[PDB]
Amino acid sequence: SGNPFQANVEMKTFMERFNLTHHHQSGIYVDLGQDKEVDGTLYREPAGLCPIWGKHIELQQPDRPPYRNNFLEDVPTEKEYKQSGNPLPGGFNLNFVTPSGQRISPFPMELLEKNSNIKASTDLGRCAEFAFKTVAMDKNNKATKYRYPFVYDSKKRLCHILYVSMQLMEGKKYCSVKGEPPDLTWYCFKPRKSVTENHHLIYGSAYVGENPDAFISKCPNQALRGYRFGVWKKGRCLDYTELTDTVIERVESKAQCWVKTFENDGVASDQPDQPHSGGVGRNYGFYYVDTTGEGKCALSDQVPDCLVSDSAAVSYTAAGSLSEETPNFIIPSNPSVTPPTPETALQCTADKFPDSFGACDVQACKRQKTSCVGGQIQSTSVDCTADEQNEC
Amino acid sequence: SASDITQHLNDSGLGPAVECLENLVVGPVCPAAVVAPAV
Ligand SMILES: *[C@@H]1O[C@H](CO)[C@@H](O)[C@H](O)[C@H]1NC(C)=O
Ligand SMILES: *[C@H]1O[C@H](CO)[C@H](O)[C@H](O)[C@H]1NC(C)=O
Repeated sequence: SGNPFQANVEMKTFMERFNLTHHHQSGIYVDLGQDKEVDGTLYREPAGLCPIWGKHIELQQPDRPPYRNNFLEDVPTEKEYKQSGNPLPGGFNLNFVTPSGQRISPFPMELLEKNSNIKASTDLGRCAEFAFKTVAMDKNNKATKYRYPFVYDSKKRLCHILYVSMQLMEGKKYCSVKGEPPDLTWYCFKPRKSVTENHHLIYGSAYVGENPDAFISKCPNQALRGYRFGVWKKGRCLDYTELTDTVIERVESKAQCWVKTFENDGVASDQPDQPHSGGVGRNYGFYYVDTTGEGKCALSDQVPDCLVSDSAAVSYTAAGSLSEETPNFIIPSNPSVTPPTPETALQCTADKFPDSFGACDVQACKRQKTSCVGGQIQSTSVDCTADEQNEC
Repeated sequence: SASDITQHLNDSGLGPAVECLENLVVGPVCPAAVVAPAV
């Protein structure tokens, strides 16, 4: 014990944002965590409480008009479907309108940020809240508790409600790839994160809108620069590369690792059988440079409870963004309610923060070293004393 | 073999056929034209 990343309330609060099992509580790759009854029938419903940065649904429609291969396109009318022929054209976007003909989706952020029914402190929160305050009506025109997921486009500042809650469909038995086989209604599609594309798209269930300010402090929205995720054992912080169940893969770039934390086969998924991952899975990872200078990605399902300092490393989660920097569309205007930055949470001053060494871990013959450098907490493992090395 | 596909669709998150959604900001909303039922 003596984990400096659990030493106090603030620190714990900071480290708890990385526990997706606790805060997100649902699938990430595919989120279908809840079940809701509509007109006597049960349906699966996305339920995750954290926004998923960069997540989009890649479609596999034919590369000809009228197909656009863009899940933010309106869902097709029966007429359009008849006109195109198989597979379904269009996308996942809700195309419903008011009696006067006003779209509910996409919905401009300017109309939300000064509205009465919207109390969220950030644009993303406002989109989420907009989604949460949208429910399906049943046959008797009574309100259900079935809600639709959303996508916030932060570049265009547009909030999308998705009529389609499906996130993955594969297999020639169920769907076609570029129109093959032509007998099938559905095109194949899957969740993706891209090294370059669609970083501005944020996917979420409606329920991140239930408490639309929470995600700001309870979710790991941004990548963590200069540290490796680790687990605290035998008096020291073991970064994932020291654990046996950890998956280590070669990468050309840190973005690839960021993508891998979301796309690897062990990530929390509710895809079929109706599994509820509850947010458990290989959701955590980091990019690091090995001793030879090659880029590596370490992936783990162990919830991090400590950090190992490494300036070239970057720690990612399946839920978070590639970028380390906090964008303005999740910063409240009131400074007094913003959460501590990583720099603040991990701050120290050398004259108040002593260099310390932990007891020797004889199994690895290493010990914790915790110190203050550049006004930030350094956490590493170093050699045991010459005296201690006899016990190794 | 066709019920199985249906079941797979339901298991994959295929939603209910609804005519109307209620939104607190803009009120009730409906499709102006019939949506493709397979969606
Ligand atoms: C993460 O959260 C889950 C659910 O609350 C909990 O069981 C688990 O112990 C937590 N792991 C940590 C804090 O490392
Ligand atoms: C949060 O950020 C704001 C600026 O957006 C202020 O700097 C505020 O002091 C910060 N508070 C915390 C908890 O770090």
